[PDB]
Amino acid sequence: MKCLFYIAGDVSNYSIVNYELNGQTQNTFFAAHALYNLFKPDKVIALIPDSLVKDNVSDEECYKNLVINRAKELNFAGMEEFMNKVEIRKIPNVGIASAIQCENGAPKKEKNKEGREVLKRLPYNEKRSPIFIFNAIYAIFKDEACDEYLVDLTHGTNVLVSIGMNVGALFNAKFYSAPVMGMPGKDSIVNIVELTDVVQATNDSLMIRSSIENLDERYFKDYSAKLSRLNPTIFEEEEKKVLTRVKGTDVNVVINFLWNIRNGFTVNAVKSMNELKNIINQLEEDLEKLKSFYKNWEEHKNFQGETLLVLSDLDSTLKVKDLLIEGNDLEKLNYLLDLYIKASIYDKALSLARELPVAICLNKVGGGMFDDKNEKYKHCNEIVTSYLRLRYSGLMEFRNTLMHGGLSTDMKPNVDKDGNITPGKIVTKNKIEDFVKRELRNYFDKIVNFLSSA
Amino acid sequence: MKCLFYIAGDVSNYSIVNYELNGQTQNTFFAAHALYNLFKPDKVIALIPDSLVKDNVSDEECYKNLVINRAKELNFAGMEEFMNKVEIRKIPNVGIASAIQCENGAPKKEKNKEGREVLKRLPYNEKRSPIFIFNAIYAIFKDEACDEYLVDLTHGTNVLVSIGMNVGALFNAKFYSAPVMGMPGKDSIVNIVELTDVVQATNDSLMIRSSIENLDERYFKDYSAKLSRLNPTIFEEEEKKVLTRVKGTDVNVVINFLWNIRNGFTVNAVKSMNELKNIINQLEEDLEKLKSFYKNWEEHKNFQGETLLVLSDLDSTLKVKDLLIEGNDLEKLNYLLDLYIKASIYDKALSLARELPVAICLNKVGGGMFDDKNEKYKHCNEIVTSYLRLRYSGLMEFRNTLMHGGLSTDMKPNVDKDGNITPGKIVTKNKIEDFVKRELRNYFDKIVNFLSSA
RNA sequence: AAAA
Repeated sequence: MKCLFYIAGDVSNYSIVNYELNGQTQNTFFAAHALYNLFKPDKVIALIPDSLVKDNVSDEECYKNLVINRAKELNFAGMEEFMNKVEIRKIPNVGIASAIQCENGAPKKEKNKEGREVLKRLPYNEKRSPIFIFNAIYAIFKDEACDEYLVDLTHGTNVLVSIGMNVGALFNAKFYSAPVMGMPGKDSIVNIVELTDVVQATNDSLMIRSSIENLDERYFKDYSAKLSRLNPTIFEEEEKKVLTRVKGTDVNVVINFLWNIRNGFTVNAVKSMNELKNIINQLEEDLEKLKSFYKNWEEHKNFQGETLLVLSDLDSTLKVKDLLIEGNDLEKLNYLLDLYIKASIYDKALSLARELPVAICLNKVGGGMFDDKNEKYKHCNEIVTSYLRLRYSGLMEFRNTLMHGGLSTDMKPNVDKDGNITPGKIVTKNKIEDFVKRELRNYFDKIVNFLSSA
Repeated sequence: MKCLFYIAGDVSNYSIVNYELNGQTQNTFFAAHALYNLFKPDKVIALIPDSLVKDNVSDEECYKNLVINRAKELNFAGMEEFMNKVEIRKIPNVGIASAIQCENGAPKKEKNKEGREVLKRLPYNEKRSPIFIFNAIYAIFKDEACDEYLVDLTHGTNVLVSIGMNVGALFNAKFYSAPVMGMPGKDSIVNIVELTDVVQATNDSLMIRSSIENLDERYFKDYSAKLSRLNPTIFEEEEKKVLTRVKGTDVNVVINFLWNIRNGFTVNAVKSMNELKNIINQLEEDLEKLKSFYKNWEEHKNFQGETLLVLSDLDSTLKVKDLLIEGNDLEKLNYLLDLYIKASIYDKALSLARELPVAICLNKVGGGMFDDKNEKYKHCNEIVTSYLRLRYSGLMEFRNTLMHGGLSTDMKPNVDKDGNITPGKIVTKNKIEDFVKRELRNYFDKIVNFLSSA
């Protein structure tokens, strides 16, 4: 069900500290145990790098005894029922380190220089690839099977913690880390910091960036709820005014813009362009002020506790500026044609290349409505349709196939007695790709060049 | 252009140690300096937490003097060409970390034996949000205006390092980390591990997962090249036997499956389903064996250096198993309709809902071809078209609108003398979403229920 | 704050 994963470090350098989270204190010498008592996950998994403990039979059993040895030192009540419950799973490491030479699952001892000390087998040298370490931790997470993943990033090497964070990200883990000062001591009430929001904020930004790149709103993570809930407890004059502007950013108009583009509502997408231009012009202003605020963060201490205003979400939204152009609605539609081409939306690109010359034609004749009852449209459409069938036979063929899809007269499939269908034509993946990406612009530009003379 | 970023720690417990990267060798007391003369970047940014030091005038100048104070104790032999060109930028922190006092241009300190002990500030308490820290670091990265980002995750608090890693990810940074593992005692040759590949492998998996989720091949990160260029020099009989299978996984058939689905080649997508079923049935077998290999990684040390085989890339690909179903091509197309609905591909869902009942009808009559010359098709199409226009007027309307898009008779826009277009029907995002997500399946099931009696 |  709920599993706590933690990467192990050298316990001989641990002291009793009073870890804190929301006021619910936990007195221990390692953060993993504190988080166990707080969250109380059903399964606890500690990853121990081969860099640490080493023995003749079981390194996992030596680590279990190493922790109870530092529980017998400093006189701690726990580690008997706890370490018995913990599932110890060994992981690979890289670089040079010092391991411990245990006798028989019990770490050994030998007095060197000052007095009794663990005889560390100082040389350990292994060259491993971080993705080998990644694959080792991944397999543990995957086959472990949990409904809720909890990852402790407090203890362990910076290499293993970063690797563990990226594994956890693929299992929708909650991340925790409890950083402390160099040997604090008694009554050290250090805070456990949750990092879940930070890993989500970066995933959200990469998704927002790709959403504008591939003209898809399904990838745009809507931060409407975050901004609407955002409120300054204490606001210090013009740190209240700029937040008012940010809270009022129409992120819904951006999502709708991407929806219309994706779904082929080309006239609506283009009509929204000037509104969007004013949305991101304000967003540019807001972000410069917010950037300046966080660059001189010492003066805007009021934002120190805020979790709803994330700079990357807003900065990633500024990319939508690339989807915008200045000019008449025909020039805006012409730009959109190029956008569909780059984004590999073959269907929408071909339909726009077919219909835009009719509108171009209509404009030349003084205007009209896309309706069969309109004489100007009737003749304008007849001209572009017949000119396309006369010269650009390929354009018109790809258009109708993409428009009607597989189950259609355009593809001529055959349905049998058994309920099985055999395609009637070949789906030319690279020919469609090639035509749109290499000739649709050159062809369109020639069609519109001809229709200018009209 | 190329610029290095590092987060700072207490220079107090730092010893002069040699480093290693691509065979390069460099001796210093902190990894950031080693990486500086290894790569030689145009700018170097020193991110210093507010818990690190505290001066009456400039905390950045005290850190600048703190590092030269530690350089003096033993032979630093440097900082006359690295201490000039480094931009010190203060960052916020969290917790009860103990700060260290500063006065004008000096860090003070007192003897109290052991030579001259560090003047610990002793108590500091700040409760900040990790996204506030994230926004602070983001603003620094964003406004630094760099072409190539390089991030050092060796030094600093585990909270600040993980936060820095997620910021770096949004700037396409290369990540490096060199942990010590114990008492160095000079030299030791601590190795700097690059983590770029690990952060990319997880981003790639999230993209692969979303690609299957939204039926889009543009998001699927192709790992064919990795797989082909993968061959360990020494390989066991059981290792080779299963790696041979992995190297032969037809990831191209999965990408093509997603291409046909996105572009509406529904018959072809459905025909590929059985082939795909075998592709994933083997990939499951290989994943169980590889998972077992990485779970018992101590026996398969041949993989210890491999960077091409990423478990997450293959495991994420297994999600395509959800896109598959058993049954005749009509039953497979029926399932695909539900897939288009869940994926919010309104155009493809409505065209399939319109054409699938014609095929259903054709099957009942013993089969036929989707062609106007076929009598069975002619009548079958006439029946579903008239039944849809009779009972499901809405379905037929949304279908043609989405099929022809904005510039069409289906939307009736009006073109001006000025070249500006005013939409005709302005059909909303919600009316379309609600209809297909809430009614399309119930309506389709009733259409097919009726056509069974045929 | 290079196995808090």
